[PDB]
Amino acid sequence: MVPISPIETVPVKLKPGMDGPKVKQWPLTEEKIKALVEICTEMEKEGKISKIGPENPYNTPVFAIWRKLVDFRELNKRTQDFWEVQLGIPHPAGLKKKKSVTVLDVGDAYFSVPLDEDFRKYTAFTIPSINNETPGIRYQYNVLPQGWKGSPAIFQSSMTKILEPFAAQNPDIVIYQYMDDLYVGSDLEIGQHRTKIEELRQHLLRWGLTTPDKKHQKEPPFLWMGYELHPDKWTVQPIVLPEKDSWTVNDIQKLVGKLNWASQIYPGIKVRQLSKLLRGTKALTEVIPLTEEAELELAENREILKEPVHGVYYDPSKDLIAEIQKQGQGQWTYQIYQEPFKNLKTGKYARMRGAHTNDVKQLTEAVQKITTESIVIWGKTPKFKLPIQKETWETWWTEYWQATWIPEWEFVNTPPLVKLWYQLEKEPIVGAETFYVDGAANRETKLGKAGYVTNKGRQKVVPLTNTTNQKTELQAIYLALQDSGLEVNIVTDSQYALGIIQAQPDKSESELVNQIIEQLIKKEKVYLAWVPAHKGIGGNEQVDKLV
Amino acid sequence: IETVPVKLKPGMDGPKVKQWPLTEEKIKALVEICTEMEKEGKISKIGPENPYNTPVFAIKKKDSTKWRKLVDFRELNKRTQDFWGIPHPAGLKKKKSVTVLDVGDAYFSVPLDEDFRKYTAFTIPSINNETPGIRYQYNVLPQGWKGSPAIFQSSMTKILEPFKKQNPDIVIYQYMDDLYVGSDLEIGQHRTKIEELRQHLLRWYELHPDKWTVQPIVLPEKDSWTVNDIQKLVGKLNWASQIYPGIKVRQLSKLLRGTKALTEVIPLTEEAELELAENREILKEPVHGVYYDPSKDLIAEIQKQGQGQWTYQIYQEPFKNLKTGKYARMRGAHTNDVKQLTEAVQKITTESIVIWGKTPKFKLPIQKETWETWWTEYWQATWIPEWEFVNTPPLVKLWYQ
Ligand SMILES: Cc1c(Oc2ccccc2OCCn2ccc(=O)[nH]c2=O)cc(Cl)c2ccc(C#N)cc12
Ligand SMILES: [Mg+2]
Repeated sequence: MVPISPIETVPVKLKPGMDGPKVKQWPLTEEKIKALVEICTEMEKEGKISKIGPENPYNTPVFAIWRKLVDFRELNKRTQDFWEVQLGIPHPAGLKKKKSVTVLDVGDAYFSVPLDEDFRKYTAFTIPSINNETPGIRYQYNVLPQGWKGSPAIFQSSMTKILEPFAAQNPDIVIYQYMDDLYVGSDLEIGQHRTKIEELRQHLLRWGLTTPDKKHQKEPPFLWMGYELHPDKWTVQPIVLPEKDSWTVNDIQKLVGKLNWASQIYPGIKVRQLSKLLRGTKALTEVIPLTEEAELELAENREILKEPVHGVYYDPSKDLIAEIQKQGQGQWTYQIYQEPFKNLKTGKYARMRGAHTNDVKQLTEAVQKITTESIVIWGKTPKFKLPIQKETWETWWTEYWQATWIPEWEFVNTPPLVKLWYQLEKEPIVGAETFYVDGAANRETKLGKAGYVTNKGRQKVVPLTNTTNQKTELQAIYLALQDSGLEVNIVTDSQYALGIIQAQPDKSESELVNQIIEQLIKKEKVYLAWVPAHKGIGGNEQVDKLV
Repeated sequence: IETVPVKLKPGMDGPKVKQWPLTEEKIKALVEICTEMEKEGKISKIGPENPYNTPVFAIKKKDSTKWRKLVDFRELNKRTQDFWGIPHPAGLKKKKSVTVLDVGDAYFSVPLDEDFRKYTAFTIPSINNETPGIRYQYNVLPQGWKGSPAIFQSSMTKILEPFKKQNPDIVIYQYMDDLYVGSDLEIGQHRTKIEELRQHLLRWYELHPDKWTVQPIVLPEKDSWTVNDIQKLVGKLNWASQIYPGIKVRQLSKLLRGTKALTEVIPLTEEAELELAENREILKEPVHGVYYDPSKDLIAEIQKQGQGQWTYQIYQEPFKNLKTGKYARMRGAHTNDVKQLTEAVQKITTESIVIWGKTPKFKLPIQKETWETWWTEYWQATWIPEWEFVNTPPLVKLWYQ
């Protein structure tokens, strides 16, 4: 008998101040009892478990569904935290094309790795005997229990430790490690590849690890985590979108999820009109009708999901390119590719929740997102094609009060183009009329006034019902814009309005702000000045709107 | 050669912090570096029984193409117990010149307490989550940890004892992996003395604090004023009245009476000139009752002025500035705002280390996502400060210009 290489155990402790689980064993039917006796008998014969004396105080409930089921929930609540490296999963668009690829799923994953002996006593459980007229049969685990908290991390770490030297000795092949599965790839000939696979499973056999003996049970195309993996290409598993005349919140959540999942390879997927209905959630039962925008949106989603689309694999020798398009209503879509018309992958970006915003900022955010994603997937930043002129970006970042940056990029002309809709003057305008504006509202009656006086003698005061100070101060500026020429100076005392306009939104949730924007767009030159209120500054007339 | 026992603060578990994605070259750099460090016993691979993780990335210091490894020990530092205290050398900021040295390599000789090592765990990440990240823990004193210089204080004292006994006029301070050396010599004599000190440290960044000072509030001097000019002046004086007690603006505001054009020239009255003069005299004096509190956090605010110019203020209580300045230095950063801001934050932090011996909390004029995405690409410093993000444009911008 050739000795299998020893696998060193990982020391495990319970959370501090906690003791091993003591839980009452559930009453079982005689049938279930017999079944569990047989199963645990064969397991004891296989060395997976062992009979223990009465000494062990700890116990775990076992069930029968025959297949046994040890409910380690309490022990999991009492077991220490582990390092889980499973955050994130390999994205198909990140893989490099290989001439030959093999998938190996190790049988008896957790039952092949030994458990730290000093912890085994906490994995104790008992089988109820017939009629409970004899002491129940006591067992403890000797290997990693299925359903235990620490099994995946320990198994994976062990697997890595075993795999390291073979990988070191074989640079001409690449091995990816994922749970109970290994993925080997190479650009070698098919015979040499199969040979090296045999070598690998031999090397694994030395430590006592079993891989499929037959022609490996999985051959292309591979169905894995919602993905379809083909030799020259990748895509997603076919879409299922339920159609019902009555929709619930949970159904909307599922639909949104599936659409988002589909959007990584299918370009043009939109999910705004369906996500707007998820306000006032946490009630999973409800009936929410759809607007024409939402119905047309879902119809367009069915229009795109009509025919299959494939992404390609990654080639390090070619540049990485991301191209962005504006979709409207804070929606953005992007394609990542190397060769034209052959996308590595796709995606979308939705603007955050805010009162005001402009296109350039959203574009910047989209670039940041795509950048992070690309660093995750290919380990590099792609070159960008953006629907914005060099001059526009130049003006923006040079005059923006915040610091801002975009990596290497070039202008692609594919309308709608992102532009700066208006620009304020840095200095007062000569020959332009000077509008001193002001607004004020009564806190109680919600009645207010907004208006202006100018250097040429032009005046106006408008009375307003149901309004606030900020609203009147915005309204005043709006009035000034309405009744003035192509060039105008405007003096205000509102830090609020000045703050809003200095943020340079091209769009807002407040109709008044939007109308002010629309007024700014029609203007040639606008200088917006600010003064302190109630300082007795001439021309600034709080008394004209306080009446 | 003897490990000193180190614990954490009561009721605080070790740091668990997400490792952020790294580019391929940074990952390869870290693999090479950590392999070499592993061969030298400085670090060791660890198993899954270690839940704790601290972030790590790669940089390139000044005048060097060699990749350096940097560990973000912030969370561990704030979770590490307080180490007790050497009073800050208030004469260090009063010296003519100060040179900063990297004494980090000296920390790798001293072993780290065995029971504490599991808290200094970090992970070299993989591209596309293809393989599990390489996990390490430190065996010796890690650079970036606040406990390392505190432990090495005795050793450093014993090493720098002869040099101190040699030149009593040279102030020596220590912060993290950096050693600050203040003197009043000549730049040549300075550099030679620094070579002497570094070879003295071998066998075992010119910064001039006098050229930097605080800054006053200045008002324009004009022969002719416009309505716009006077409006801006009144605005700035009104702002400054939050800092200086005796500021009054009624006589100047009296000039703006009526609705005039912004470009119209207004002759000053004698009362207005008098008031303006009084305001000048007031502004020429320092600020009343401005003190430093070691128990309070230092706050730094930075404004982008444009054309590579940046202004900043260090304070604790609002309108009580401890320091003000203007970073306008241009090196290779012409086309990049984030690089400028990063270098500015670094310089301000350094100044703060020299003056008070602790780093300030920043308020950056940048979106969180942008900064978070790009700041590590331009960061040459060994330490890291705390920061937050101001999303609303301040009006005081041109009031600090
Ligand atoms: C099979 C395979 C991989 O394969 C690779 C393994 C190692 C290195 C490089 C690989 O792929 C490069 C790209 N590629 C892909 C499929 C193919 O048929 N040909 C090809 O060239 C890589 C991954 Cl993440 C897989 C994840 C899940 C499953 C399943 N079930 C199989 C996988
Ligand atoms: Mg007002």
